[PDB]
Amino acid sequence: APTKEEVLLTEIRDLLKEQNNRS
Amino acid sequence: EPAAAPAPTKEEVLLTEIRDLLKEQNNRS
Amino acid sequence: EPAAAPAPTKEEVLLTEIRDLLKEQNNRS
Amino acid sequence: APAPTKEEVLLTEIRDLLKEQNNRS
Amino acid sequence: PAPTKEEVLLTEIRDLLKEQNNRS
Repeated sequence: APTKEEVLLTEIRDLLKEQNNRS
Repeated sequence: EPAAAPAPTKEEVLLTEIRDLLKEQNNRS
Repeated sequence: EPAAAPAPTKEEVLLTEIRDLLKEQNNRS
Repeated sequence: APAPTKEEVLLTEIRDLLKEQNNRS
Repeated sequence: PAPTKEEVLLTEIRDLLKEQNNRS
């Protein structure tokens, strides 16, 4: 399984992608 | 033999807070 | 006072700074 | 260089995204 | 005592966020 840390970093990456897309 | 569900890493707790802040920021708009 | 934890890792310090910056920006925006 | 860790790859992408934001703001 | 790649990246991320806050 991926680590909790990898999953959280993936979420963070995705949230920043979404910020950049909506700006 | 050690704990099966030990406390998460300090890294994990901080990344959680960072995640929460970015998500809340997004949720404002 | 609460006990002072063992010395934080460089990772922890940087992540805490990042958290602080995001909190600051959320608060003033 | 040796293969990057999964965390390094993600942090690099996060860096890249923030740099893009900086350039675009 | 060389920095780790993780440290190098987190330092840049921190600096970019400081810049964002300053320019906002």
